[PDB]
Amino acid sequence: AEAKRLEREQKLKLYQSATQAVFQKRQAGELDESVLELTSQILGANPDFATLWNCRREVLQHLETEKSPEESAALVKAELGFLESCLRVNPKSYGTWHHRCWLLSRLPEPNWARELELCARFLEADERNFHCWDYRRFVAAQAAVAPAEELAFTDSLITRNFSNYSSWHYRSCLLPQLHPQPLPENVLLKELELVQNAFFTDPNDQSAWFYHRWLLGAGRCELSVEKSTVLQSELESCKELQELEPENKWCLLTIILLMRALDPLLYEKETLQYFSTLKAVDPMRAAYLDDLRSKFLLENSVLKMEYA
Amino acid sequence: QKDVTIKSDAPDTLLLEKHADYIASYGSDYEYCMSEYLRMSGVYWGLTVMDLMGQLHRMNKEEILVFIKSCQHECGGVSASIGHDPHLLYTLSAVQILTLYDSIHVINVDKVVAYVQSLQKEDGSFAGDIWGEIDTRFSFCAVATLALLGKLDAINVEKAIEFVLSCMNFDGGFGCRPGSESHAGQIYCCTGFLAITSQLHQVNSDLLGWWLCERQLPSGGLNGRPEKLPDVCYSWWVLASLKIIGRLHWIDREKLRSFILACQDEETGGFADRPGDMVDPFHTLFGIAGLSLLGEEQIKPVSPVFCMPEEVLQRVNVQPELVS
Ligand SMILES: O=C(N[C@H](Cc1ccc(O)cc1)C(=O)N[C@@H](Cc1ccccc1)C(=O)N[C@@H](Cc1ccc(O)cc1)C(=O)O)OCc1ccccc1
Ligand SMILES: [Zn+2]
Repeated sequence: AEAKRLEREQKLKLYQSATQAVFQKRQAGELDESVLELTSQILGANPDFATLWNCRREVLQHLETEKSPEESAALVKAELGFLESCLRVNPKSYGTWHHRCWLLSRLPEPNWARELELCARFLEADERNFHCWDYRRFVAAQAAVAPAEELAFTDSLITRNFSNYSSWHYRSCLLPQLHPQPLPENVLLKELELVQNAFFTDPNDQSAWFYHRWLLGAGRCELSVEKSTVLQSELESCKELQELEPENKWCLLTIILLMRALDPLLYEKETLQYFSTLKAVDPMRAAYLDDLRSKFLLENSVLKMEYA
Repeated sequence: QKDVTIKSDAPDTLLLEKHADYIASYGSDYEYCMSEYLRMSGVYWGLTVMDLMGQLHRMNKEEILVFIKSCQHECGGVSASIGHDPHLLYTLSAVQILTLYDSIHVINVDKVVAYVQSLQKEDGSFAGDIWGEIDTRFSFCAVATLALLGKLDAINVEKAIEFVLSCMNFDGGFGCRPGSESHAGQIYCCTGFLAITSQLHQVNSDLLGWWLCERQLPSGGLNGRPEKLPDVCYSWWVLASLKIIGRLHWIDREKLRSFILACQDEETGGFADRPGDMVDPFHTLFGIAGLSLLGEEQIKPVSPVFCMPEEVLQRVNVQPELVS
């Protein structure tokens, strides 16, 4: 333990001494290579130290006007490497990712296809890394990638693994872009089929249940006979799944929302039954469920006063 | 599925006096100096939690005020520490502290305002500093700073609202930027922003409240998004978010309280991340703030918007109407 203490006490002396020298160098106005090596040392272990990323940027900006095209091109490739080594160690620092956009945003021809491949690498390591997905969205835009490949990219990632909340969210933003209206039914139906598949494959998979609730709201009876049969078919599949997972709260809730989506008043008795079974399985959500049930019983009272 | 398991001999009692002493003594270590890059906010967290416990006098006002004036730069923004660079985050923290102390003219208020104004973009967003990072975190830092100062009118508020709303997602939550996935820390920033700008009627509270309350794991702790482990930080953000939107009761208050108390270190004091992990002033503030919002009578009432004593906000006449 004393060697671990003493080394970290020195890593201090070294983090502290390097930090000190960087700031000394900064008032002085020595915007040079010295600073890049010192910050290279500090930023590797603490990339949340934001001021130092700023120094690096300042040095690099100064040397775009003391070095040649070639010398400056070498500096950025060196910066790219540095960045990638910083990300392997902390793939979740805001400053590292923003420095990478900063750098790439000011290059002449940047290799965006390289950068999209980097995101695919980082996303197989951590499919939930929101910083990586945000960076991927930046690279896609900077490089005028079309919503269809990004949507094709999302097809892959769901089937491959079960860390899909981030992928289903991306789908939720991409589909509106394929059909830009201030969802079409054919599309809704196709997406409804992807999602049930996902949650019968793995019923404990909460992300698909959440995406599915969105799909249910996304545009009564103006229920076509197709949609009406698809929803009815979804309802029985969840009952089947309820017999298999009596503890599964997500399919129970979904059953309630399906019946709402079909016919509030006709399925009123079973909705009430379903709320009680559900509150018995998910007691922590007791209050939410009572409030949902009250909201629906109000809607059911409004629908009945529209009578004759 | 992923959850912490609380031990039977984790604390179930509130150790106020241990926490005050922990905060009163914090700063007299290793990760203390490793965290100089967020010193200003670190000071905010300690000061704020001490004041929530009525123990503010035990901190060094005079010293802290000098530190602050020396952290304001010529652009008018404020840095995290001396010699570090200005940023919206530390500008917020400095103004929150100056407001705790009724001492805002310690800094140049007009310069701060201009600084905050300078960082707004065409589409209504805010950059964190001159290097251009856009994040709804900074939309909150700007309007939070400006409202504690009475200068919300200084920025294009309509465009700011429009940007924040473009970050609203299919699940009723918010992320960093348009297209960004929903996350509890971003939900807190955006709902706090909409509270300040009077736009809570634009939130789908039942849909967002559902997403939020599904954060609570069987341990009683809350996570920041699906599949993640619960902790005290996410516990504050979610709860505070729920309270802003009128839905704090959608959570099991008893189970959450007990989670938070299990995060106390009964020997050293302070609060930790999750039970028996190592304590810090960040989770100490958010543990105490979280317990106050749940209704702990030993702790002053805490604003879920500014994460400051209500009584502080009452003095300066800034109290956003919340949903319900
Ligand atoms: O950056 C943050 N939040 C903190 C740290 C912080 C807070 C205030 C500051 O002035 C400076 C740093 C944070 O933990 N961020 C989060 C995410 C987030 C996103 C949006 C909104 C809130 C949180 C984060 O990335 N945390 C990381 C690591 C981390 C953990 C603790 C910490 O203090 C800083 C970073 C993790 O959870 O692993 O957002 C600013 C903010 C939040 C709430 C109120 C005002 C301002
Ligand atoms: Zn945390």
